[PDB]
Amino acid sequence: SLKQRLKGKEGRVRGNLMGKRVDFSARTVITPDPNLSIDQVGVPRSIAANMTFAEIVTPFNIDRLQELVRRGNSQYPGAKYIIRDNGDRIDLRFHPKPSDLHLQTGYKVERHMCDGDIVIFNRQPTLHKMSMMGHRVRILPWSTFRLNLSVTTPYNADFDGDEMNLHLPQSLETRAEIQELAMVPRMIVTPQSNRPVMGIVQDTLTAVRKFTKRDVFLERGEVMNLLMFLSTWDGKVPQPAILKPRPLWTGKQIFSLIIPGHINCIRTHSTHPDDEDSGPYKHISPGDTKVVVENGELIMGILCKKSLGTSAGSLVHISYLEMGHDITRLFYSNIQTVINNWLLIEGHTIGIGDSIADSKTYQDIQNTIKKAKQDVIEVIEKAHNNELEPTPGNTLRQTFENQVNRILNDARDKTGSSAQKSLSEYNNFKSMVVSGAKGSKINISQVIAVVGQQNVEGKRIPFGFKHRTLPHFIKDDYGPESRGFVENSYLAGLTPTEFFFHAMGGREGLIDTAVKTAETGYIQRRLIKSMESVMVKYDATVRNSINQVVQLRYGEDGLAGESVEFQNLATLKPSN
Amino acid sequence: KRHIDQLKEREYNNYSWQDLVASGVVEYIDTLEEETVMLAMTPDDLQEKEVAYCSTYTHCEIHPSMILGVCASIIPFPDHNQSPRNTYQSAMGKQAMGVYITNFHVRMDTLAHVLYYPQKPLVTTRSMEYLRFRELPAGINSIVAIASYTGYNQEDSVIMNRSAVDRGFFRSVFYRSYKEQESKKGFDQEEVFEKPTRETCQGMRHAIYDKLDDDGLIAPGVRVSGDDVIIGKTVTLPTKRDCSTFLRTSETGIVDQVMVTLNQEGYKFCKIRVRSVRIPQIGDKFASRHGQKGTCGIQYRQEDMPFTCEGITPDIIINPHAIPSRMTIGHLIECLQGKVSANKGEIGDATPFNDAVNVQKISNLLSDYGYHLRGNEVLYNGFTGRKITSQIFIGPTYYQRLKHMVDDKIHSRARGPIQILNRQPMEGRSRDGGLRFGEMERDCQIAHGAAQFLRERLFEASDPYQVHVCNLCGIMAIANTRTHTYECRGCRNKTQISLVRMPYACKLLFQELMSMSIAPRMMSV
Amino acid sequence: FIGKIPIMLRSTYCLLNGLTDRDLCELNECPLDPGGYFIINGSEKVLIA
Amino acid sequence: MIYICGECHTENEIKSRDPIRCRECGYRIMYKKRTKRLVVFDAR
Amino acid sequence: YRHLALLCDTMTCRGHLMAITRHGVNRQDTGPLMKCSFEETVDVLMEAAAHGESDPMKGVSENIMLGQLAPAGTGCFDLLLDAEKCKYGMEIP
Amino acid sequence: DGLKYSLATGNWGDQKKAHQARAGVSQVLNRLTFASTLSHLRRLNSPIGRDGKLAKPRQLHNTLWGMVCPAETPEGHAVGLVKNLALMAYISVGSQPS
Amino acid sequence: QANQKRITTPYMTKYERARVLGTRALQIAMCAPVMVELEGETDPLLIAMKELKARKIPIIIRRYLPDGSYEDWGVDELIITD
Amino acid sequence: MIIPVRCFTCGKIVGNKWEAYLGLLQAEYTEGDALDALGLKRYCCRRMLLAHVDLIEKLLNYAPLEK
Amino acid sequence: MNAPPAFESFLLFEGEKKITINKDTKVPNACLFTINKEDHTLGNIIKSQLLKDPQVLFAGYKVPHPLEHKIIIRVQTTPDYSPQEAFTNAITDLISELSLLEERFRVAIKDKQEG
Amino acid sequence: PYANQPTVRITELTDENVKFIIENTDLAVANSIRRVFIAEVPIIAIDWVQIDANSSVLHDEFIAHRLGLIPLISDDIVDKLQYSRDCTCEEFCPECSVEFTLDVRCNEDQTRHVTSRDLISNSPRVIPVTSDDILIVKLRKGQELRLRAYAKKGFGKEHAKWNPTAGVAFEYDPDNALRHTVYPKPEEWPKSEYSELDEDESQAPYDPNGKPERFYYNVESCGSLRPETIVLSALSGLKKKLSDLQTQLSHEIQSDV
Amino acid sequence: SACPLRTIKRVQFGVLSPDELKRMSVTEGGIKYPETTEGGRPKLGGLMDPRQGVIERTGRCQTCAGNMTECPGHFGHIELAKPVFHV
RNA sequence: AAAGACCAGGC
DNA sequence: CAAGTACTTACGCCTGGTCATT
Ligand SMILES: [Mg+2]
Ligand SMILES: [Zn+2]
Ligand SMILES: [Zn+2]
Ligand SMILES: [Zn+2]
Ligand SMILES: [Zn+2]
Ligand SMILES: [Zn+2]
Repeated sequence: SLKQRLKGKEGRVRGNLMGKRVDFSARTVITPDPNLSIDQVGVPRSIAANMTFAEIVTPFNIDRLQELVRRGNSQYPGAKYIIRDNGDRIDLRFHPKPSDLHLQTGYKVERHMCDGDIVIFNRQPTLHKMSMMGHRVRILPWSTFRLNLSVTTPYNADFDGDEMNLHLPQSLETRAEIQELAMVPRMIVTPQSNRPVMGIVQDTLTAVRKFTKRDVFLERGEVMNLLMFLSTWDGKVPQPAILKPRPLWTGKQIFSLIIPGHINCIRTHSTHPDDEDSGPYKHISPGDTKVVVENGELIMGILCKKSLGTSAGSLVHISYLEMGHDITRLFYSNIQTVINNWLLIEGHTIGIGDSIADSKTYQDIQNTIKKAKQDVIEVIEKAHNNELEPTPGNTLRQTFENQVNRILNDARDKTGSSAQKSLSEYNNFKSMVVSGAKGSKINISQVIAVVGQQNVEGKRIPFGFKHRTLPHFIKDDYGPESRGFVENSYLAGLTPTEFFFHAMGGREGLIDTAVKTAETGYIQRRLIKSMESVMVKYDATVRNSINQVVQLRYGEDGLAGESVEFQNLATLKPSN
Repeated sequence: KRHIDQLKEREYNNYSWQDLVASGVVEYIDTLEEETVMLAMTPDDLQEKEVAYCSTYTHCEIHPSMILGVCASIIPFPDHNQSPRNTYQSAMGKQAMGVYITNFHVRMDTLAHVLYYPQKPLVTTRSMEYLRFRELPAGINSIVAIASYTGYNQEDSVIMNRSAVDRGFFRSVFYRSYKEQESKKGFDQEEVFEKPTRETCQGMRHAIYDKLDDDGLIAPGVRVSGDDVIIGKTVTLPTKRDCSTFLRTSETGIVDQVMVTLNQEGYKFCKIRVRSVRIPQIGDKFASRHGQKGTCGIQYRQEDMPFTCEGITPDIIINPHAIPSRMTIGHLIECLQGKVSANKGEIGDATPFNDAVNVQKISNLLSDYGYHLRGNEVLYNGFTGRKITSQIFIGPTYYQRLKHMVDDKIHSRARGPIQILNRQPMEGRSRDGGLRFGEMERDCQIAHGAAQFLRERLFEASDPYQVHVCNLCGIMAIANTRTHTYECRGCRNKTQISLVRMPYACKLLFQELMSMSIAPRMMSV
Repeated sequence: FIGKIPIMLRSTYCLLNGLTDRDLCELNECPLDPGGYFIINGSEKVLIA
Repeated sequence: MIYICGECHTENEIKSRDPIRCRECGYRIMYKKRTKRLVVFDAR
Repeated sequence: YRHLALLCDTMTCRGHLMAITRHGVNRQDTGPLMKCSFEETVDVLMEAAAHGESDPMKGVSENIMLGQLAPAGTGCFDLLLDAEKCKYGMEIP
Repeated sequence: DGLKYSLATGNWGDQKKAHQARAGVSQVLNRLTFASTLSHLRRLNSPIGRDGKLAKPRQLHNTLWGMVCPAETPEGHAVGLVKNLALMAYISVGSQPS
Repeated sequence: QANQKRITTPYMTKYERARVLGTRALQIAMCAPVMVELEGETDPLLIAMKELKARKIPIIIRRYLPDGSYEDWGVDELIITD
Repeated sequence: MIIPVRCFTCGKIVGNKWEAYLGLLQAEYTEGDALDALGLKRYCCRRMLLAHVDLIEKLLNYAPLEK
Repeated sequence: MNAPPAFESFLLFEGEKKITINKDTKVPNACLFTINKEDHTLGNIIKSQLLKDPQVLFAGYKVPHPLEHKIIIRVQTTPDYSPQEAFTNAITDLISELSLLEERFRVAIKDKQEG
Repeated sequence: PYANQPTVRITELTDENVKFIIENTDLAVANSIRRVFIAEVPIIAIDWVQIDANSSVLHDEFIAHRLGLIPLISDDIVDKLQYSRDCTCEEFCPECSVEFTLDVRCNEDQTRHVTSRDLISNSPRVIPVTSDDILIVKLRKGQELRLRAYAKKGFGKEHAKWNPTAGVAFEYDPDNALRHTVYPKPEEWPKSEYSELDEDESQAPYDPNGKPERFYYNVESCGSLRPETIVLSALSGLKKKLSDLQTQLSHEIQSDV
Repeated sequence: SACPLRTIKRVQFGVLSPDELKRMSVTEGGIKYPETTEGGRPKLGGLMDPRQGVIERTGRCQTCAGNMTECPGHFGHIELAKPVFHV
């Protein structure tokens, strides 16, 4: 009927007006390219040779456009249409058309997209304004899109069959709008949390952790190779931190060149012991923590997520605030290029050797698990003889479940601590956990020590069968194996009951992921549609569509959230 | 023991499963009788006397690996993986590529991928013997290196050896079938398979018709490119209107088999199969048997690939960062078992709950062959020649190619077709359609404060339109532009008319409202 | 005659029942092909439980 | 125009608009007998 | 804090707790065309038709629907040519 | 034609009542891989609507042990509702209880 | 409002800069005279940015205060953020 | 389907070593000994012969299109 | 479908040049050699040979993009010794070394076979 | 400021393997020689296939690719065969290609194995490594396979069919003395074939004044170029590339200066 | 195109008065026939009224010069025998 | 060929 | 003025095949 056409999604108002299908847009699978700058998008020659941008044939570029016309549509750096002033369009694809190639001022030539053209790159679950960023086209062979890895985080991307959308602005005005508003370097720091969105992620972060130790000394040739990749290098080779015996540079010394300008920063590495700041060696750091960057030189410290990542006060954040968007873009690209080309020498891996511990630690983990099992058996026996008083606020059964969960979680925590403390300083799992590139302590604990309690609906594996979790158990077996504790670690392999319990836990997670999406998306739409038209007027008062004063000053102070940062009052706390 | 003895002689003894069941040995238990059944997972550990847990077992399980279904039994060492990775593999195995049926030559089916050189896994599960996975493999064993070589494998991507793909690695054929049916619909309206001449059919397309034979069908072997005509066909209009079948855009295949028959109604019926050899490029998708999925980031040549002291350059390099968070360990143990099996010469066992295949046992067996017990190998950089200071974990892992190829996903749009109703770009890649600028995109752009780009996307890029609106009443006015006689019936106005540029979608919205008696007046004063 | 019931492939009523591998290959059917699908208007249809 | 029968494989010369019928085989499926024009396969 | 502040204000500004839902986003004194994009469409348009409600086209969804430059950033100001500054300086063409 | 239509279109019932009829039964056997053919021939479909937000009907019940694969289930909004048989599972064909 | 009593931000906002650059670039592409000397640049956006830095754009931004009054600010008066 | 000539990882011809592999396995030897007797020292080459499936025998059972 | 032809890494098409020399203005007597249709095989050996020269203060090479086929070699020498001279001398030295190695290997094969 | 003086000794020289050690040379030059082994050594490989009849179960592109990977003995005529890109004639000529013909129809009940012995060439020197036989296809009764091919000269950069070598085993510093790879636990790594250390000790002591030299090789042919020819032609090609680069650089310097 | 290009500053909704509907309608007497076409050609007063819009993808309508792109589609009207509620 | 429904799938 | 009822809404994008009706 007439009403069903004008309805919600797939209707008219939302399916054809507030959102509509657009021209000059392409899509293909994205694929990593660490060589491309942060503000570049790798575009195949087919997408470029199809998408066209109209350029007014000014007398400055009548020659270049005439050559593009002469190329035709076959040659890639060519053109498809000539739009003469009266609106008539002459098509270059069909026949050479030798009398229609004439160009004068005021005509338009629909040239194929070339390197440097500003495009808007989109990942369809567009949640924040850092999800549609302006890139610069670079044409690369093969038929995939290619974007830098630090741009993976803002898009929430991952190159596993992922696809992105490439919108090409067509007028000069919209090109300038995207260039001055939504380029990647300008959107390093989001106003959502006054933190950077893009950080050194994945391989380059792990190699930065390995490259910024006191261990790493670089010879002359490796220094030359690394310094070739700095786009911001002034051409001066720094004097090595080690001279006569054999000129050897240091990883931090080369990283000092990457750091833009005169940036000051103080951070703490992940493995920074708590007592160093209070004890001596506060400024000496035996473990080489406490990153201190002074005058743009990395004086000391191991760089990890806590300094080169998307946290407040990170070195990338300080770079954006102090230096600017252009220099910070150069910083990102240089870090990636130089650190990847050093990682070619150093290398990184993961394997079975990193998921196996010493026999002593296996013994300690097994003993802790058995002690926890004996404790839970004792608690079951105590509850069966009615020697357990009901904790205030909980019934007896909930008190027993809390006791069992406490014992098993304490066991998992202690076993994981033992496994973590048993990792070799060369361990790849530990390298990635300390680097923060990909991993967590619980992941090491599960792959080495114990997988842990498996929970469904927040409680232990529920009694699906009649008073028994599986047919293989006796009724009313509340012991750790029966109700969901997976004693075996991932490497040790899980017994069938533990396998089914892990299937139940993982399935719970999957169901949550697949069922929360509708509610979250609907909530986002309601939020946007509630305040879509609310803006800061030129009198610095925040007003809605009916000029109703919402906030007298935006955010009660009148300052945008990209520039603010955390500071300490230094007068609120101290005594009189 | 007698039952197993007669089953080992299953041939020439006429002892089957039904004899085993009829002898009172095995019993079917349904779900609600399983409640009143106490089950022993394995005999050798539960029946025997120990510190007793249950002394009243009523049934025992044949092997606990039968809980897993058909697609999840191909997972090697699935008990070591995180369960969501097993689910991802279960989904991915159906999308793997291989010989789907041994008589694909006769069946003319749409979207038929046939892999070139399938290999049966070197780390196999016993269940795979009954799924016939050995007889129709979907995948191939690749010398997988877990290394971070040049950053083109970061996130989930992989680095595929160009030389391997050069020698036939993962190469596949994509058979696509096109079906056309002659029919008699009207009295004088007749469809017929015949080659259209240049001037006999009123409807024509810029395609090339020279490949069609006298019958209107291309003979096999003809190298048909995109837009080329496959089955010549035209309808006698009440002189003729062509209705021949073109190819999909950017295919560039070769005809395999062209078939003529009669359909149910007795008309002439044609089915044409075109094969396109799809060499693995750097947009294609590859997945392990453990949920480790990724696009081929880049295709380095053999010299560029790192090499062992022996000369084994990895065919696929996967990211070390993929593993630790998702805790896929069947991949690592499967690489170890693949190395030990390829060296030893047998096909290793990856049955889930075996308790006689430990990591340490595989490691010792690997150390017995001159390799590192953990599977590591000292690797040399192919560019500079230097040893890589960190030893790379190299092992033969079963990787399977997926149906998701980039040449079946890449689309570009620049002023193509429009829908009949909305006058906006069509929906889809096949209809030369355009990407959608949904509501979330416009919310993002508003957040940017980008009014002009938003207007271009939602006005100029899509349907642009011009209407004439009366000034006295906002109802659109009759506008004869060539005669320049702009008249608004309803107030007899002929002079006070203004031109409004609005999207055609908004014009349709206003007219649809007018057909519901609502008058959306567009007043410009 | 009152109708035509579709016959599941490799059912007791299919013409492929009880045939050896050589016979099926003479009929251009794959011996490994499980069966269990109907053929309706040329397409293969599987009835989900 | 010669078509190869799908069962007996004996090539039959079937004219246009004639019913698709294999002589001496009684089979209604026929095939097409690849063209004599020759295309080049780069062995890459 | 400013994002939470703006949400909490856009609720508790009109004097009553305004839920971020069809009852409160479509209850305010906005235009029919802004309400018509959020969960009611034909109902809002019918009400506006009945009571002769007028949309002044001040919001963003309104101008997006008509394909006009919405008063967002790069839309909240109008540029004008400056005649005096065209003479001053060098001008080649 | 009733049997043919119901098997072909997938809407289980009379043609005139397509909207009220069950859909998604009698799918097309996907023949990309042999494992896909087998998984399609051995598949179970919970008739509950895929748009339900209740987690319980999608969770892996304990009673699926040995009857339904604990792992194989399509991601997305059809998770836990389209299931696949375990290797040993057999579905009773029927017997008159005389 | 009049030329006097301009109560607004002396700084040029990012949206104002974006739109002034776009409009000036289109004017330059449409054979408009270029106020600053050009060192052989043929990109209208690049010429526009050169003019903006030199503060020689013939554009007055009309900022509409919410009460309906407008303030006209020449591009040369505003201080560029970059 | 057919034996892959030119082992992927390195390049050694393993396309003439399949019939000999089958004969050797059929006669006496274990798989490892048969692979050694064919001079496939590197395990990448061994993965070709060892893990191959000779589907061309299944394909050849079907009657040809033309006789 | 957007595959570069396989002969796009060594074959020079019509118009582009094998070698180009550009002076780097930041630092004195330091030039930049862009070699087209060449890869690490030549760049690494050139860099290593250059680093043998005592009068070379900086010598490095890089491939700007693996999908592209181009080498950039930066050569900075001591004054009174040009980077062009360093490049040509290093190439001649590599030529001489390869000639010596080929003669020695021919001696080795003649000695090994029936010797 | 001059070149080093490499000394080569050959340990093993068989019909399919040369195992040689090159001393007093840098690491980059050894690696470059190794890469020219794989990449830049010319060879004759089938790169044009025209199929008149193919009734095999393997389709035309399949058999074309199988033909391409068939090694063809290009021991002698490769140096005297000009590239098709650089030849005067269009298509193919006897100085730019070698013509092969295959024509096998299976009439017997037992399967007919179409193998490399059925590739009939015209140049007696280029024979598909048949002084077993590489299997092309298998045919049943009535199936037919006839094709005409031209083999060109190329190297491994263009395609791996021209790659002359199976595994080129390159190794230096077998007893880890330059610490170029820090073994995490030294004791558990197998000693190299060229290890010169005692069993009890794990790695050689660190040599801070050292640099890589004495690079060990194992050049394994694919039956096309004998290993000595592979290595000699590799040094020849590398020297030719550097000579051409020097010619271009001298031309550029003269043009600019 | 002689009319000025004027942007919309206000949308005033309202209910189409019957007199407004009859005057704006390009069909005289109302649509009185159910047949879309009668002889293979659009029938005046049918649902496919040639005056109501531009059809056949090349032609031009009666009301203006259609071209199928210029013509916005002109409204018709049906005179109900007895009035009826608007749902 | 067209839009309608369904199905399967990708992120 | 309570107790009763009915109505409207429930992520974004993208890919393919199938079928009935026109
Ligand atoms: Mg993803
Ligand atoms: Zn009017
Ligand atoms: Zn016949
Ligand atoms: Zn090999
Ligand atoms: Zn020639
Ligand atoms: Zn009209």
